[PDB]
Amino acid sequence: VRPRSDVTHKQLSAFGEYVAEILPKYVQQVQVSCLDELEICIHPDGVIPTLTFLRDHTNAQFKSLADLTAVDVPTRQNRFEIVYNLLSLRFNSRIRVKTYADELTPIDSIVSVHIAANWYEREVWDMFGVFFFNHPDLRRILTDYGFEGHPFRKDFPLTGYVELRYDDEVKRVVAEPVELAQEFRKFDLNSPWEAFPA
Amino acid sequence: TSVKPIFSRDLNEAKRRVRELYRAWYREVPNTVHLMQLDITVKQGRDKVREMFMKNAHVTDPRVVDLLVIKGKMELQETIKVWKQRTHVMRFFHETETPRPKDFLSKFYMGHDP
Amino acid sequence: EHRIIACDGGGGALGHPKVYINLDKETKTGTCGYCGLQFKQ
Amino acid sequence: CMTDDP
Amino acid sequence: SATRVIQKLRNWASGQDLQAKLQLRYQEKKAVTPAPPMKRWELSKDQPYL
Amino acid sequence: QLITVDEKLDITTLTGVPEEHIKTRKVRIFVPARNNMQSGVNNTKKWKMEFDTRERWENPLMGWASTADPLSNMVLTFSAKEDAIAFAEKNGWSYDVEEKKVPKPKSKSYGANFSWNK
Amino acid sequence: HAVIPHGKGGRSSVSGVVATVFGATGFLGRYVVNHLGRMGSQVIIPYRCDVYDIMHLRLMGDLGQLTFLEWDARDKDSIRKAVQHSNVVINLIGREWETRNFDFEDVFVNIPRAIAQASKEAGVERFIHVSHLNASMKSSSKSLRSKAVGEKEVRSVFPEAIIIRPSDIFGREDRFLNHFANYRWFLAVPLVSLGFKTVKQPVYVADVSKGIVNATKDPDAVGKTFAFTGPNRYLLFHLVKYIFGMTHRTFIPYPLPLFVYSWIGKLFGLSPFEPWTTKDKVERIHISDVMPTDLPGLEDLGVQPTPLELKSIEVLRRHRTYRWLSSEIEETKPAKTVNY
Amino acid sequence: TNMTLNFGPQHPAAHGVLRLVLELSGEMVRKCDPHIGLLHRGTEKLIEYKTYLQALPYFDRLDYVSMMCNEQAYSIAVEKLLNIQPPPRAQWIRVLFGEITRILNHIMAVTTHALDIGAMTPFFWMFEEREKMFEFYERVSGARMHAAYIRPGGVHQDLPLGLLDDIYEFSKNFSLRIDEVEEMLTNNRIWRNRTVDIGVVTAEDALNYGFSGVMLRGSGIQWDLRKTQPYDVYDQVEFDVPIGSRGDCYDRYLCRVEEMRQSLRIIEQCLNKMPPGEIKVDDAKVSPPKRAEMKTSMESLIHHFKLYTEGYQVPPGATYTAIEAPKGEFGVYLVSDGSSRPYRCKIKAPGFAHLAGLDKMSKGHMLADVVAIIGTQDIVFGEIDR
Amino acid sequence: LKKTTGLVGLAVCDTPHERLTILYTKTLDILKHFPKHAAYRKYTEQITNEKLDMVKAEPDVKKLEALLQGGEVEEVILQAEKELSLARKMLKWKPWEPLVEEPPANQWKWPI
Amino acid sequence: TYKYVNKKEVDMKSATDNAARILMWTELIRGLGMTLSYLFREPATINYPFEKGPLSPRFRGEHALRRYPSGEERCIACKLCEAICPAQAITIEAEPRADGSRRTTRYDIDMTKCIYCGFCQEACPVDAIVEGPNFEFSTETHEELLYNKEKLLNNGDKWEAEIAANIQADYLYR
Amino acid sequence: GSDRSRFLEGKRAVEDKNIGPLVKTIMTRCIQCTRCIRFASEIAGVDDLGTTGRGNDMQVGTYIEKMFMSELSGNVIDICPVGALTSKPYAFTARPWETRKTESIDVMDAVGSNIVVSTRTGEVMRILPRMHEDINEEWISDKTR
Ligand SMILES: NC(=O)C1=CN([C@@H]2O[C@H](COP(=O)(O)OP(=O)(O)OC[C@H]3O[C@@H](n4cnc5c(N)ncnc54)[C@H](OP(=O)(O)O)[C@@H]3O)[C@@H](O)[C@H]2O)C=CC1
Ligand code: SF4
Ligand code: SF4
Ligand SMILES: [Zn+2]
Repeated sequence: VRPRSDVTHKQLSAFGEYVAEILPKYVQQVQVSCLDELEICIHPDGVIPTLTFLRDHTNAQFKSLADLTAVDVPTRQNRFEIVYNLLSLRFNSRIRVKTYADELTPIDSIVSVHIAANWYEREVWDMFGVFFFNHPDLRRILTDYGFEGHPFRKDFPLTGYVELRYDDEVKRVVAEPVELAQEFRKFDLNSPWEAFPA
Repeated sequence: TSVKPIFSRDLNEAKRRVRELYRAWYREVPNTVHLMQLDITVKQGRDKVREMFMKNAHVTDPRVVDLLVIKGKMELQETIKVWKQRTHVMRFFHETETPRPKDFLSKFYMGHDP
Repeated sequence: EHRIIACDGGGGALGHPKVYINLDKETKTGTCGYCGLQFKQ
Repeated sequence: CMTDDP
Repeated sequence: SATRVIQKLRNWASGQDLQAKLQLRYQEKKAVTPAPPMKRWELSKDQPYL
Repeated sequence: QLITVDEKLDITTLTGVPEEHIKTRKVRIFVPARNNMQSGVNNTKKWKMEFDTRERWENPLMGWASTADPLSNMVLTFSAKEDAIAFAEKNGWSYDVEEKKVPKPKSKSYGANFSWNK
Repeated sequence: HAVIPHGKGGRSSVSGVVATVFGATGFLGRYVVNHLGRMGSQVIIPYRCDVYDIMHLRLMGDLGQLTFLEWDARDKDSIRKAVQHSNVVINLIGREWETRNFDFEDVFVNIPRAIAQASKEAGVERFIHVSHLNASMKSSSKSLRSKAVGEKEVRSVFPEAIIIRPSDIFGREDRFLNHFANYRWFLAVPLVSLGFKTVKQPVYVADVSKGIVNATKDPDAVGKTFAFTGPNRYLLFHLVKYIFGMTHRTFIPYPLPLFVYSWIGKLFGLSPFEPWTTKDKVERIHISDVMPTDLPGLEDLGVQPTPLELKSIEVLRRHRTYRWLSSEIEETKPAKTVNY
Repeated sequence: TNMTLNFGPQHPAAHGVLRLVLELSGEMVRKCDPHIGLLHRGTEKLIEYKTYLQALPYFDRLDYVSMMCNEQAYSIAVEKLLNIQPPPRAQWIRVLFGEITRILNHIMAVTTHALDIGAMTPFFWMFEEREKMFEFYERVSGARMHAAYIRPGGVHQDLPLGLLDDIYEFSKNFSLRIDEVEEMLTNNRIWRNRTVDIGVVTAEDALNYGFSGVMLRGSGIQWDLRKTQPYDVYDQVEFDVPIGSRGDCYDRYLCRVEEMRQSLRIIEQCLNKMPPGEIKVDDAKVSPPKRAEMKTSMESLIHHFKLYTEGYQVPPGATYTAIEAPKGEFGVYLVSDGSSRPYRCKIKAPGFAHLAGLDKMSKGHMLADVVAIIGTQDIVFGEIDR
Repeated sequence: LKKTTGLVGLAVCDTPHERLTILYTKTLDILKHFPKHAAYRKYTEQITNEKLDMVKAEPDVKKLEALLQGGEVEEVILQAEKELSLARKMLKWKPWEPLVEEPPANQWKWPI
Repeated sequence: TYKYVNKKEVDMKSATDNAARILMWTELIRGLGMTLSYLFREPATINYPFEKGPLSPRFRGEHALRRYPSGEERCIACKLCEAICPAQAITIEAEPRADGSRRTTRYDIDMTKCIYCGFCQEACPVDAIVEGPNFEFSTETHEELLYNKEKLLNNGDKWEAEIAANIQADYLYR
Repeated sequence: GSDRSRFLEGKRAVEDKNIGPLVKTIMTRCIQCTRCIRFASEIAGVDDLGTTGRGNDMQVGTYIEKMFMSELSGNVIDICPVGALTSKPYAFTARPWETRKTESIDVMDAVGSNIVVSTRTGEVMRILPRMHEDINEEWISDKTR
């Protein structure tokens, strides 16, 4: 059993209401989950406003952006779930603000609020395809220069569709449709028996 | 229906942007074939540009067209500044790969699953 | 001597899952599915 | 030096 | 295992005893903050400054 | 202000899939049945859509199975039939949904079989 | 004996052609192994060059597709084991300079016979033998005549053995195109008859290769003597200048009697290390391309020839200078075509 | 293009693979646009297709200079999701090898920094000490680096019978080895010049660009996630964070040499106070059963078979757990469905943020300055590219 | 008085009490436009009023640093004007208004 | 607890001291002394072929399949070594041997795919697949690196004596 | 269940017998759950399999060795949750996590029973039933598996 300190669960819950009241407009759900982490969920339009309040509020200074990520729940209408994890060196706490973005409904960029996001937002576009308005220079960071398709999307094949080899005839590296010599063995692992939720 | 717009409010405005990109690429094809010493013909390349710009001619929705050129503009910026090299440009031409026939009889003669 | 016998594979932890074989019928020498060792009642 | 025994 | 003279050349040139540490190994409502503000760290007593 | 589009979100043009695997790939939306081997039903809950199976030729050097189809091992899981159908339409893959078939209620009572009559 | 063809068509797929290819290390060869490997065919490449040189061929073949065997032409046993398990044998053995220990007969007629001879003993389904174009048993160049001698013999050792007969080949690393371009070192570029009356029809190497490969996988070709030729003929004059044109180096065609010139070839021939020109080469260079009246090669075997000007830029680029290295073929003027 | 010049992927100066498309007016850098992904390999997508225990080896490869410290971050994360915590001895171990690993990273960062600067003898001096440390890894895990020792429920196997004594002899001496490097670089009349006042980063700007590492600590911001948010038993030890002022390449360096010193203080303690006990949770549910038990008890075989073949089956949830990896804050955001294989695992790499800062650090700087600044960020392209 | 603040970039601000009193009084002023029962106005007004009450009350900066935390006094100055900037920004943003739109159904259901 | 790594009168004595440091390069000479010192230390290198860097029993090294003393190969094809391999390296297909027992017809470890995690060593119930001590198996051709059952069984027979000693030393720990 | 065992005592063993050429009864595995004796009487009318004896050596096997010959026979495999009696042809060719499962239709007989074809690396390894209330409700014939 982990050493939970209820002292935290309460204080972070209380801040979650604080933020919910301060910004009734964009906060949809706030919840301090077990594991004692607070996640304020905001409408995509509240990206700029909710972050700024956290970066510049005396009672909630959240100066650095730990991470910007986008889980992809294909079932969810709004496929991506942009998650921003922020740290507060003054109150030694962490909060996560998560929004929802569909493939062709872009989110605002927070490079203004935190310049850390300049790179992570490019990372989210390259892997998942979400677009960030007002971004200084959005362009693929991790994928190859000519890569077609957004890789971390759940609908993208792991091996992908193209692989590279050197061809003598043309004396230059050349893509070809992927041909694998031992396909990824897809072990089915889920057990047909559940675990009675505690 | 009822969808928030990305860059243009209507296909019309969007098409304006496509025109600009076409021009951009059209003006650029020659330079690339020279700064990358590619073994292709400017005319040939310019047709390729046309190919791509039409491969996606069917799109009717304004939002889809806007992101397509968003992608398109970054493509030429890497094409320019020679970030893409000869190998990443020539890939567009699918030069090494053997073309596959689409004739039924052809496929029957070769692949189990067409 | 016994009706049933074990088969650590020899060496316990270094052998195999311990299995008890029924050498109950001389008709058949039990064979631990792991060592292929036949046991003669 | 896996085993100090020759 | 090095002549003391050569060894000395080492200690002298170095300025400390390598013999002791050799290279050859041998055998209304209150405004609520997220958490109480962090107490500023104490100066290290054993060496505040290097 | 929002703009109006009656066009079925098709984003086949943005997904980045090779043309061959968007027009020749049929995916089936089905709720997985239960290996008769086990009696647990926790794997017959969520709908899954699976792309059509393709060539698996033997490899000459080692005899390992080899596949040329990228979308083979991909099985996406969707909570409801409506959402899975939506994924096929906007991605442009053909779909053939199979209705969930759940075990019919069966009446059982220990006393009933003790009936010598029947 | 066969291998059902499974796969999608690229590397890591199977086509069922196990093929010994004795002279693969060659310029043509390199290409033959390329397609055979691309298709997924089993390729056995006999080699007598050192392992370091054979490395370039390893990468185009997929894992286990390419097998390399040590082989000596004088030793009959080496050819024997190479064709043991092959069902297709392709012979590209050839040279331009009669070497100390191998005569034109050997490289063209003697060896290529023993090879097909064994291939039959083995039971290979088909043998493809390659001999130079316009090869009369009476042609001036010992080379061409000797090659002619071979195409006959091998028939008797191996009946119904395809005999593709390519023209001088155009390709990167070829001689036809590079040789002339390399005349730059020579201040003047001698051209017999001032490069006239020796109309020549080049053929891209790949076209030749693809053609050859297609032969291996087609029943229509048996006893066929195809002639891969090209998409356009040329008087040697335009060819020479054109080359110099793309190379962007001046041209001074200079008439010099073939009589005296055969002597220049003799001079280089004298050199120990791979003579650059050959008395025979000289003659061959002037031997006018013959017109086509034989079994069609390219197109007939399935590949449409590729014009010289199209890929010339790639072959002649290395010969340009610091700036000339950036010029492209379409701003350049393409030379006229003389069918004669 | 102001003579745009790719720093080039193959360059001894560029760690691993870095194309820095730089436009330089003569020898002055006007703008640095680092390119990344030359080492993207898919680590984040691959993990979704693997079970929790078979994704542990990926973390060692994410930033392999710091082989284990990275594991601890996934461990902690998977333990939180399961609400299981490791046994007391395992915790101390992880702090023991956690610190040894910090030294290993700093010996790399300080000595590799010098090799690019041009000082080559410090690298050979300390790579011998590194070597000796690797041997600890090997005699504990089996692998010199890429151990897989710290697993989600504790460590894998107790320390060999005798390691602690040797992690002492070494520690007892390593100091002098750090001291030597010093007599060679800390006050060199020349190290200072190429390092001092190069890449100064303000305090407000460092927090803004998410630097979170020595890079923050060097600017004088006091933040060590190990003291602010204790993980494992780094709470029971006593160490001094080496904060810096006049943050610049030289100051941060001094900080990295000082944490090498402070880690020896933490290692000493761990050797002095490591408890008798078990090294893995006793819940066969999460930790694999001992091999004597699985070969004599049915419940243990069933638990061994299911654990290795299927997996932990972590309860559904999501967590961001960050430790203080030698480079900086290493965090794993591990979203998890009830399944045995994860759903997402964004690895926060101290390094994605640091590289981004290269632009705002190397401004109006010479070609040699860029080489010095890539060194003062300890960029391991594995963590950045993931 | 001090020589310099720990943070590299920050510079010692002389007359710190005066600088804070200026910024604190300004914010209070801007907040005066926020809607009356607006949550941000009531909450921040409470925080800012306590801050300057302490700033006016304490004439020693070292004890002032202890009373409202803030580490060095210079930081507190940066935090106050950062808040002053956001107070101006939120008036434009109008966060006090009702929720933009409800999340789509099942958008926040994690078990999936 | 924090510490200031670099946080900081002019007297002739002081200045003259400082000026001498710049003028006659005093600290630079200090650095030369350190390197001269080591020049006199014994070098730590080992003759690689003649002397080998020490590896203790848990070293993973090269894969081998063990056999029971009697001579019956240990593997019983449960195939969970395949299940837990992180890289998909091990490929196993099995069928009942005529004896009726269960054995693997094909066991192929692709060593180029393998990342030598050592979990297979961990997972095997009969402990048939073990991480053998040898690390020197560099091969001229890629195909040689792919290993079938016969190479691994042969590898097992060659190194069985040391593998048995190594497992003997470390089994109590596991 | 439980993380560990406390049965420090010895185990029992029963004697493997022959129930036929399709079902391999390694019945030392049996948890005496009597689903076989039911199916073999209720779903199929064989009424042969039965319990024999009392105590901890109740073994659920035919008293005399008479093979369980009937159609519907192979279902016992699928219905015994323990692996005591399993299929003899598919003895040790595979292991279930690997098997890719494609849902298809029985063509051997005209009832068109629903079935799942379990394929590994491209050759079918087993065909087991998948439930169709109306056509085959969890059972398939001895021929079509
Ligand atoms: N443009 C052209 O080159 C034309 C060629 N041809 C014919 O096509 C064939 C292929 O041409 P190309 O590849 O250019 O010829 P090359 O000069 O490249 O030689 C072909 C191969 O034959 C091998 N070889 C040469 N002599 C011997 C020998 N004595 N014993 C064993 N092997 C030998 C060489 O291997 P190694 O060097 O390792 O000994 C080489 O790899 C030739 O035989 C030629 O007659 C026909 C028309 C035009
Ligand atoms: S685990 Fe050990 S025994 Fe079971 S298969 Fe893999 S190797 Fe053979
Ligand atoms: S069903 Fe399987 S387990 Fe239950 S009794 Fe019959 S055999 Fe034993
Ligand atoms: Zn046994």
